[PDB]
Amino acid sequence: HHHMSEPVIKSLLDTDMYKITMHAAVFTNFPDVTVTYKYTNRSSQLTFNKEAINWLKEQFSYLGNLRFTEEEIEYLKQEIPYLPSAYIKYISSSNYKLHPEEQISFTSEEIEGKPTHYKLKILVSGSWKDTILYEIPLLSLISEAYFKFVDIDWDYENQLEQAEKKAETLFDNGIRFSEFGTRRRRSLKAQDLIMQGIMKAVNGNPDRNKSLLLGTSNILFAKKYGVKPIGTVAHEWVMGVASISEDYLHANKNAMDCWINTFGAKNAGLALTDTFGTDDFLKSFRPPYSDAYVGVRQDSGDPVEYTKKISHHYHDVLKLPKFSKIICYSDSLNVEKAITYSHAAKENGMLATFGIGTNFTNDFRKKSEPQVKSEPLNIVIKLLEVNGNHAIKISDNLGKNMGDPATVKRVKEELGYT
Ligand SMILES: [Cl-]
Repeated sequence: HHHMSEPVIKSLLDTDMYKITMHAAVFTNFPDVTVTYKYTNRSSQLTFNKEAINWLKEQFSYLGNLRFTEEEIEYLKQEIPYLPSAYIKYISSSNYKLHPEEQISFTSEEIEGKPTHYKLKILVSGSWKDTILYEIPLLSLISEAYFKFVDIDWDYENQLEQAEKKAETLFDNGIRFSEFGTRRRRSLKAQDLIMQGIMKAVNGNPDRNKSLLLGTSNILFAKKYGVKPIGTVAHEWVMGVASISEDYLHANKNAMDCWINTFGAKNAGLALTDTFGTDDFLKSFRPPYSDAYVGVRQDSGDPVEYTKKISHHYHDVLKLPKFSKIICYSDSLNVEKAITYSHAAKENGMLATFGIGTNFTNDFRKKSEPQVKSEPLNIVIKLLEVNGNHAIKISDNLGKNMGDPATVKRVKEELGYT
């Protein structure tokens, strides 16, 4: 007889802070809009078994049992005080919950020519306010499933020490960074152990190191370890804003307006510039917008080239003093890259911060072959459709786009790239 598994996702705060701020933004501005997200496994030679699938089915259902506790809501009000009152009331209500049975469509398919091996098919669809939170916990669960049931050639030895060493190097180089690895963690336990390592590093020289650790994107771990939760706007914000009525020409400005009108200009945070290409973004990035945002988040393309472009914009076009604004580098970082990019930022008169994700929470060697990498699962859950319209991303890697090709072509034309 089957015994029910212990739920892995024990809190609606076991997620990235950007999910909650998006949730507040979507609730506030677009409570009616409907969306679909889609899972994609970019590592398609990595496959699933029946055991993993059955555990996933169970774990997904448990998401429907979660509620924000009193202490959790208090934590949100304290650390994210600019969340609107009405949003807090909405998530505080006894009416609030996730409905995975209605929102998640999870099937699996035996792979042609690979019997006993399966690919996952996952669509998450419904009102945007009902669907926005699933991305992170679903990814966190799928990764955990894969390393629990499919690839077990690995263990936890030296995970804390490895994270500690990374953190110590970063701190010696005066690097201001946050942990950002929730979505691709090998397991909840893996992320907890790396949090332990980072804090062990901090507490070796807290007078110096406390101010270098910005915090973690994971609100639950921020709460647990007594550090700040860290978040920015995500791509899905301007993608949704554009797709609602397919006004791409004004989407960057409309998205900033809406963000600012929701949280307040002072709480605008870092701007994500590359969604429809950084050039389009820059056309509207002047006062008051460029004064409200405290900087920009770099998420694609060549980081050094990005840094030069942004520096010229701020210092030459906008006539701001050097070191007025931040670039946050967040695309597949490791310690050596963070150091290199910190140099480029300094050279170009920019303050630098870093979000370090998968390298923290999914850096494992094989147990069988300790010199060989145990590869992470390269999975995403991406916004696909909004009110029936295609959702797309251009990025700054200009021929590496996301979404319906015809739409991407049409948009590049409308925005003057082509
Ligand atoms: Cl898959």
